[PDB]
Amino acid sequence: ELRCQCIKTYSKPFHPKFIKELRVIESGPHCANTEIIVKLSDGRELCLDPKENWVQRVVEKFLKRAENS
Repeated sequence: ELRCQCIKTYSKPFHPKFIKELRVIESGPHCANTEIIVKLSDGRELCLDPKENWVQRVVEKFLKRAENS
């Protein structure tokens, strides 16, 4: 069981295209709260907090449209 990889998420907002890899983690017994995860192209790793409207909007601005997943 892998608990939330980020005890403290990103509260400050930031532009999404900088993120080179935006992958979110689902919730379960390991962690009831959902946790987002991104990897800035500069070589940084910051988990986002879905409590804000910018983190959920940033995820849609990056994962917008539906392809096949």
